[PDB]
Amino acid sequence: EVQLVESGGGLVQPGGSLRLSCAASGFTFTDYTMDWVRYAPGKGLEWVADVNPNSGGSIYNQRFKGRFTLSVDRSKNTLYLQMNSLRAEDTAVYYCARNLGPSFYFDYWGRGTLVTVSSASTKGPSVFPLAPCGGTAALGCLVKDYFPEPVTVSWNSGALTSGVHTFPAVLQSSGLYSLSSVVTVPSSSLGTQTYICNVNHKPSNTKVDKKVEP
Amino acid sequence: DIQMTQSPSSLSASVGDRVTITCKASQDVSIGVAWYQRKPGDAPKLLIYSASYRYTGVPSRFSGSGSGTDFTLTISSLQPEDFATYYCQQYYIYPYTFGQGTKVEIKRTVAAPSVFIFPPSKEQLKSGTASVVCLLNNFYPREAKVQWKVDNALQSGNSQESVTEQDSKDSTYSLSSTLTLSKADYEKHKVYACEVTHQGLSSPVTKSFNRGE
Repeated sequence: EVQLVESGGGLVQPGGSLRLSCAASGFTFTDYTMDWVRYAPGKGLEWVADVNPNSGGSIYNQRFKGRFTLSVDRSKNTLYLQMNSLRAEDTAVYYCARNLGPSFYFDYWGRGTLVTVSSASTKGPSVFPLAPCGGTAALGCLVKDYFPEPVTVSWNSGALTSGVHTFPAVLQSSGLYSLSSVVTVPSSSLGTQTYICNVNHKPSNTKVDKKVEP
Repeated sequence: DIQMTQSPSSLSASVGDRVTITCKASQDVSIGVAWYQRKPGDAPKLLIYSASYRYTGVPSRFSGSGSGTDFTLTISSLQPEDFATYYCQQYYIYPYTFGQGTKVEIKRTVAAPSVFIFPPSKEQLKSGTASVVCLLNNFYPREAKVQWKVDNALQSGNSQESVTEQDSKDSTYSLSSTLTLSKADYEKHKVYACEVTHQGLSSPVTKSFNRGE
């Protein structure tokens, strides 16, 4: 199974440096070219750079030349993207990708790591239950005032997935994010089954398991 | 740099329709064009390479055609799971540029929202703030209005709404409207309500609660 695991992403102040890494597994590392591609809403997709794991030779997009350095460690099956002098314009999800030969189309992509370039500080969310005072009933969780993005929400440790609606985060006036996670369940289960939402905001290491009681 | 211009920027089509997305190159690229599918919160998936060659495991409905400067991606029979942003990419000339993308939305039958209201929690009230949430579940089309009332008085500038991406299975949208008030403002009133207007509803719907019940 081919997998490209990215790390080193997160919040960085403007003018700051970040080093992204991509652990490659499930294939012969030195047999394919490795790349970094970035995504930003409204801006679309942009090829950043490529490195040949066999030689160590790397080619950069003229916008990122000098500013970013792409190295590799064959013994560790990891490629590194040193990103220097980061600006707000650099805020994007950075993807690790694989290609073969002179054809730069990418068959395998990593999960993507979000890089947030901001002067603001890390703030964990406050987690509050959403419970009511027919056949179907709704219950949820309010994940309020956190920075930076993202947050993950699961219900009953990942057992409950159907009818789950985790709303996109809304940026508030304060510069802090806020979101809601809801779930539609049968009304008869409210008194016989326990509903717990599990919230994880990795930047602040806040892991909350809130029980929702009607 | 070679520009890759996609047309249209967005489109809507019913399940089973033939969808046609075009890509224009600023100069000749022969058949060095790839197509990708990017679903929300997911990494782009490779669909087509060499302008017409379909990648392994890609459904038969997806097909590419064209050479030189004019390229097309076709979905023979649109499915509810095909909701995504599609990108063309020229890959034989550096810096192997991608098109802006085309957001494919699914047209479906009108579906009325199931509306729910949530009072601020006891845990939140000890923090000096109060959030009242109004949920509009699984509806079509995307257009819906949510009005807030406190002690039968219309609210303005103190609510924020969030809409989920089109559901990959039933092609419906969900909305949440959060009314934010101070603990003081919440403790000085009793009736809290949200009025929902949507095409699937014959007349507006109201959900409400009385603080201290």
